[PDB]
Amino acid sequence: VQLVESGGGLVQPGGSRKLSCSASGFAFSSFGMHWVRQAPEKGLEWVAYISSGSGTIYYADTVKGRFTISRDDPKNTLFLQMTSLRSEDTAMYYCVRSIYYYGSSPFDFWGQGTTLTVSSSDIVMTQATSSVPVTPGESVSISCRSSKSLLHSNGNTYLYWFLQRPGQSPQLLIYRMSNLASGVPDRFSGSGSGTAFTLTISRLEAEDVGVYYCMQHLEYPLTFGAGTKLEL
Amino acid sequence: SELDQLRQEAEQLKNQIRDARKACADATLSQITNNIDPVGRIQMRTRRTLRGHLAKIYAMHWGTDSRLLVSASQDGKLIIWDSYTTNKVHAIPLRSSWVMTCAYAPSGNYVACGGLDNICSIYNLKTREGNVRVSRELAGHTGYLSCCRFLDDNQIVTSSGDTTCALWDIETGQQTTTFTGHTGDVMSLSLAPDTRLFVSGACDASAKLWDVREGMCRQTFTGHESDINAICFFPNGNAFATGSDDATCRLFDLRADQELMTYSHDNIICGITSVSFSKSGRLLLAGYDDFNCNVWDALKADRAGVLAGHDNRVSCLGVTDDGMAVATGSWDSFLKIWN
Amino acid sequence: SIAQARKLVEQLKMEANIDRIKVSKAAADLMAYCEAHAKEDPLLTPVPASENPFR
Amino acid sequence: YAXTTCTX
Amino acid sequence: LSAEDKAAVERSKMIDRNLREDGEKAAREVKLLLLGTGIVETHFTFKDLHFKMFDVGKKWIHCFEGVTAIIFCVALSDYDLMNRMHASMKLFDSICNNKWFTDTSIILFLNKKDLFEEKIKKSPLTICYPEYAGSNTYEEAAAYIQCQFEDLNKRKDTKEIYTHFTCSTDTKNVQFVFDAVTDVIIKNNLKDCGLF
Amino acid sequence: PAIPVIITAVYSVVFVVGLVGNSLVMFVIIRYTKMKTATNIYIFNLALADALVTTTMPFQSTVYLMNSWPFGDVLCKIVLSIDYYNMFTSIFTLTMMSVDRYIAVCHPVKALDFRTPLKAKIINICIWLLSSSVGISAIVLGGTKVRDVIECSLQFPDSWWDLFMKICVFIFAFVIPVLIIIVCYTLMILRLKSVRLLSGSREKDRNLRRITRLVLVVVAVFVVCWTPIHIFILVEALGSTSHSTAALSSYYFCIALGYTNSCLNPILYAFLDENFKR
Repeated sequence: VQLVESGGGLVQPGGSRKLSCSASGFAFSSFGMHWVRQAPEKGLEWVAYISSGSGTIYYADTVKGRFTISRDDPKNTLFLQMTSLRSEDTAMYYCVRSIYYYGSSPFDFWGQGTTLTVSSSDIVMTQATSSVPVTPGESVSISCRSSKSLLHSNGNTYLYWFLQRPGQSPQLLIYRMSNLASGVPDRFSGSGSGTAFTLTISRLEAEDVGVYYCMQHLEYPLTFGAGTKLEL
Repeated sequence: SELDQLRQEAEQLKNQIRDARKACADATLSQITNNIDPVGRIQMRTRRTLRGHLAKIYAMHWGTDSRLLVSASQDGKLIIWDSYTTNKVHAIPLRSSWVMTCAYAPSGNYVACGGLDNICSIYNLKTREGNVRVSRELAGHTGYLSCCRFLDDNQIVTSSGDTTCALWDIETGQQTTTFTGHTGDVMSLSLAPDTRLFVSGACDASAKLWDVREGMCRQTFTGHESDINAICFFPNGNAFATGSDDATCRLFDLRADQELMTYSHDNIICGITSVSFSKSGRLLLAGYDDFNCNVWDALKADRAGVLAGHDNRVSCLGVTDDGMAVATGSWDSFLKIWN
Repeated sequence: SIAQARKLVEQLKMEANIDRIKVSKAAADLMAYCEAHAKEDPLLTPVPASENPFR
Repeated sequence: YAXTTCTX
Repeated sequence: LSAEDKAAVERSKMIDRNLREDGEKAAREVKLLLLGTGIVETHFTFKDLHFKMFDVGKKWIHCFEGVTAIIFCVALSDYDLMNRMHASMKLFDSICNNKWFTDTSIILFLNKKDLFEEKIKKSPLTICYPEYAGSNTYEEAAAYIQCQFEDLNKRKDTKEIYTHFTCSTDTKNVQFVFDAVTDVIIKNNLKDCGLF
Repeated sequence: PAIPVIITAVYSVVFVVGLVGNSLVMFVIIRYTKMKTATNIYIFNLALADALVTTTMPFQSTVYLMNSWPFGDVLCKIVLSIDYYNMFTSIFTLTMMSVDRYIAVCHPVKALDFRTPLKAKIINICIWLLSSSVGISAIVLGGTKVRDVIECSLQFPDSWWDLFMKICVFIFAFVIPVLIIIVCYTLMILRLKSVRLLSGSREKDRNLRRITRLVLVVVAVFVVCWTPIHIFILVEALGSTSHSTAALSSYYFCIALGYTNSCLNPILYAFLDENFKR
């Protein structure tokens, strides 16, 4: 129930740093763990994944060969060792827990995030709409498109809807379509097929403002979209 | 003088009951279904085999999604399996290894087990912590717990070796209703599809139909000559079937208050450990002590008897709600899904 | 004892006065249910590959 | 045996 | 397979290795049934064998077909106190004539040796069991009781009845159970070799 | 005094019996019995080694038909290495079956921590590799030498290494397995003679007699099959020729006795096995 980040700060280019994340309040060894960036004015981007039991470790192509993700299970800690840093790597890093079985709810909890500044094929997920003005009490529809079909032969469509409030970590709303996450009110609904995807909010309230993101989980370089901003 | 009058009143009540039974029966079910198409042969096959263990497998249970399965074994393990992919979703250690029954909640959030410890343990599957935690330990039975069935995520019904059934609230932890009237150890329950009635079978060679929200025995069925080990409702909720140690299955009707069918054979004298119907009736699947499951035509005589692959006796068997699969657990530490 | 004898005198006296239908039309209703739902019984009519296939 | 060893 | 499907398979494999580790740990253990709410489980260890005694005291006997042995305890002095010996021999007949218990060994402890020795000097057996037709000495009456218990076994070619007498100032009362369990393990090993 | 073609009938009969028995054994372990026990792993490995011995004796038959080697040098090296390798692995699998049974009887508490299919796999892999050493050593040292005729032998430089090879084969192929099997089964039966649960009665004594009879059968088959072949080899390696003729021909029959072992291990370890009869 808690993921607290540490590290961060100002680092010279070509240097190295050691991001750490302390996990508490849940069975840490049973969870796969993810590192996800956010640029100072841009969207979310996936960096690294380590499985439960450290069997499978996957990286993004941007940070491959320079980043190393590890975990210390008996002391409940995730690690990201970043060597040969670049000016593209100035970002705020999030640690995400992710559980995997039949009917699970992955990417459910997000950490607070830690910021570092460095001084001076893949599925494309498209959100063609941004900066949508809106008043409370009105139904809102947010669209998302995918380069290839997200429907597997299992009958599952792996698209995930997250919300990021101002000054807050992303919060999982929808994990598979028409599967609402725990603690989410029953006015968010998800629909779509193949390429097309839609999140609808029936009776909009003032706490629903922020940026909405769609992510795919069909292939391992997990990709987000430039989210849609809902403001009053 | 009181004992003689009591015996006379009991004798005349039983005689009036038997006289009502005799006038109730005019034509048997065999005389009606003697002119319908017989089911020729069922050739079931083991599609999946869930393995990895050595301890004998006691009672199993299915999910309402016909996908997830729960099995209890003598090694103190409750394993929740995904039957499509053979993956084990969950492994739950038990405080007592002498588990005799298990149940899966209709919502899918809870499992239950119990046995020689006289406790019904309720485990939560959906926790923020990430692991399965014991929700409750229902205590109060003075004998071993033999069967448990969920009505919802609030109430459960249990049978025990103290000749007593119970209906519990799983938040307060207290017996809401206590069902008494059996003279032997009750070892089987079956809940009705509408969950307003249930039926139980005991060591007294008797089955009893109980009302849940009224707390009294509606009917008593006296069939078999031996201990009734298994019991199961018909899909329409108006009939039930019983398996016993006399190597005989029996189909009774609730409204007629009488026995209709006797599923017997002259090759083995092995008792019945488990019975279940199919989605439409017509297939009474009975597991025996002879390492085999026989498939009976519910309106006729034997049809398949085809479930032959099991090294030891079939301890348990269940049918999914969509009727696609039949899962049998035996004492060879193996679960097999048959279709 | 005396309390057990009193409860045996009390008894239930309610399973006798119930409404029983004939066995014939109960059996007819049972086989009518079997005939009505026979199309949606996968264990009666075989299927090529429904949910548990093989290689 | 001898010669001829053996083939084998 | 999808990404989440492969991660689920990895979780299943981890559960597999945990189950195998628990099974390897539990393969040493020996389960004994003590005869003579719920169960009373007592766990101890002797010579790299972990013994679990389940104190429980015809319907609950169907949950015990995999036990290594049955420790049947009899106090002899109940001959001098409804006779308890008749109930004991009826229970021994029930535990030996079971169809599913035709290969389970029984360790027969006969306690109260000093009390029976003290009570046999003044009270003879003819007041309770006059058909034995023997002497009133300690050894002859003890052998008569032991053979009367042992003759109740039918078809003594698969299982063996182990008769021991309780002792206090030693540890041989656990060594007898150790020897009987060793013989049971030897027979099970020959069963696993496909050679018995 | 001439037995020219009955030896070919013996080779054909041994071929048919060995192929049928081995095909039945791997049919059982493929279709019926799972590899979840160590004894199944040992039975399967012995059946595979016996079938691999079986594959080479038609080549022995065609050498013993007409006195030549109508195959290449690479085939000579392959056949020689396969022959030596499979003889060693069959012998070591019999020896390890004996040691496994001795451990199961005389060391019963430790057997629960030893008679694991993982450790059976480890022991089998070690046996296979420690025979692969001499298998590649026979790849590197084989060949053919022109005599007239062509022999399919081990090509030593210039010889004295031949005697050393025969002594090494006789020591690590006959003496050590016979003494290990004798000691293991002797101590096994001696321990089993003082077991209360397996002796005493009539049926229990019948079971002990049956076990001891099978033990003496398998040891006697091993000694009878592998004695005269090794004895004749060492006599010819430490003698001064002979009158040729039958003194060569019965040698062919001696070789047949070795293949007799491959005809009886499926019988003596699967047909007489208790788990395979159910």
